[PDB]
Amino acid sequence: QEFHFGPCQVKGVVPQKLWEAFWAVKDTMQAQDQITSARLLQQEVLQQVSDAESCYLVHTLLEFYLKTVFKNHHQRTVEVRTLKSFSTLANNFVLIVSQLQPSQENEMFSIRDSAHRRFLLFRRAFKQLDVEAALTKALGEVDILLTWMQKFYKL
Amino acid sequence: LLQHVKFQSSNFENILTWDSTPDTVYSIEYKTYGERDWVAKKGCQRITRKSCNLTVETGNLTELYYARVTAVSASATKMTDRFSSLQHTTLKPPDVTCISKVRSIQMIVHPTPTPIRAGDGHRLTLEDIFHDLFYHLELQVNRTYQMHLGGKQREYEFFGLTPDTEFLGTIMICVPTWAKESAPYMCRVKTLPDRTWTG
Amino acid sequence: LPAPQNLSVLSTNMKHLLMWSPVIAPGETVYYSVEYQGEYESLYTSHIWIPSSWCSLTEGPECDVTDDITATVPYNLRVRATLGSQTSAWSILKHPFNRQSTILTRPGMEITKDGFHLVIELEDLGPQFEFLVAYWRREPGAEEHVKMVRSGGIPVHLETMEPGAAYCVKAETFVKAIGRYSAFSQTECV
Ligand SMILES: *[C@@H]1O[C@H](CO)[C@@H](O[C@@H]2O[C@H](CO)[C@@H](O)[C@H](O)[C@H]2NC(C)=O)[C@H](O)[C@H]1NC(C)=O
Ligand SMILES: *[C@@H]1O[C@H](CO)[C@@H](O)[C@H](O)[C@H]1NC(C)=O
Repeated sequence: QEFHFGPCQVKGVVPQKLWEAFWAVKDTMQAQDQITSARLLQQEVLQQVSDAESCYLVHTLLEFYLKTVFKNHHQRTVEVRTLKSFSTLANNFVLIVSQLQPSQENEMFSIRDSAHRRFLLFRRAFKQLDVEAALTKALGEVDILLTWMQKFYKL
Repeated sequence: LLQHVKFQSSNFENILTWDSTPDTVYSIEYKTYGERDWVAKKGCQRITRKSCNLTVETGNLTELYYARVTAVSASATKMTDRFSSLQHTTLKPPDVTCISKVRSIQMIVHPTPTPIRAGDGHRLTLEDIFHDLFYHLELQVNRTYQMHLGGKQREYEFFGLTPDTEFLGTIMICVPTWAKESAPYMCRVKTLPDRTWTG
Repeated sequence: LPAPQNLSVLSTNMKHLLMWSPVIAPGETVYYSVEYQGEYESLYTSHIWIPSSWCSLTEGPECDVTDDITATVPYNLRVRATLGSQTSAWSILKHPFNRQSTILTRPGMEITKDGFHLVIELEDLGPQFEFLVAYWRREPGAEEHVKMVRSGGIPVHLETMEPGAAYCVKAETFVKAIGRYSAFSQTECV
């Protein structure tokens, strides 16, 4: 039992432990996002991603979470429990990303383009918000990301 | 005023409840996270009851929802936490048929239907919804030890038992990746007495 | 205040103990504080250390950091001593700790038999662990079966036995988070 994002296999990351970390802080993080009218990880981003797409999309989304979202969260939080819960998620996301070596050959170009398209729909939604508000929202939406990834946890 | 406004979810039956005058009046609205418009739940405007069935209106599994209660004496408004049925739902015990035989006990796990319906079609079961779902079955023998069986299949049978003896079956649904485990179904049963000469 | 020295992690069956030599302070009793970074923090936010769950102002020369190590990646750990105003400088663990290197022992194990049925009770090593149990009828013939047992502390049925030959059993441990099994325990036969 591993994640299988098309051909990339990811071991050592237990989905229920990712939940346990996020559920310690989910309420406080969701309560803080005062914008109920907008969702960044929208349906168009994650609905019926093909197996061959999935690896490129997951790489791009996680990197964005690592480089942008968690980094600025770490830099700003004043609650130790969210520092600990997001460390757990960011550390496991590091382990996922190290195991993603999707193909870089030309026959895959239009598949990576579809995956990048989905990512850019998320990115655009994120940049339409003020930056403090977009960070808060992206933190509180981690659950949407975990729920999608779990679909690929199989034999 | 209004405290404890929240969802309870059992087998994706999603019930809003709240608590804190005696002639106080409650009105309910719901909404999808990411859409702008609040909708009025028909059947739940200006009620005295503390309960409201949103099973239909919060039944798309890819969405998250908000609901909101407005109260006023004979005013204040409170909204729920962001709600995901997948995350929040508890699982009822499975429906099981335990059949006693002379040297075994057979158990048939029935699929569990749900109020979730697949786009244009049939109501989905828990087995459809959670690909990682499985059953754990235990038979307590003497009172010392246990026989364990489990898997995705539905029919199970514990072999090697003594005729004419009391056992306790307990059967759970497990969805390990969501850290969900059902309430147990239980059957206390006796293997039939052995009246033939077959041993 | 001297900083604590000789930092190491003893990690046994997914329990991780950070340890150091005590700082000498005839007079008052010294307290210690532990902080950590996962690899994430190490690479992307290297200036940020997180307080340990159970060791801020702890007393003994150790800390169970099990609850802080929550991914299979290398972790930095540092510790310091306090005695009122005087804090020591921080001491950093020399080689970052990765729970992939935990010491998996062979599991303890008790065989029992109520008449004809054969039963096993493993030692409760925790949620991190699944148990593989190999068992066989001890003749040239039968080939060894395998029952996965979720949890220790419970006497579980393996096989109902047949007359004639002894039945033999050994057990092993498996840890999904690191991809590793332990050695088998000693074979026992009834
Ligand atoms: C909440 O409402 C749903 C229907 O809107 C109820 O359950 C289903 O609906 C009808 C009427 O009860 C039945 O024909 C189905 O068999 C029911 N399905 C399930 C899975 O129960 C549900 O019981 C309601 N709960 C309340 C009023 O508490
Ligand atoms: C659930 O929501 C999404 C988009 O909002 C949709 O594509 C899917 O078909 C929905 N379920 C239905 C219409 O039954």
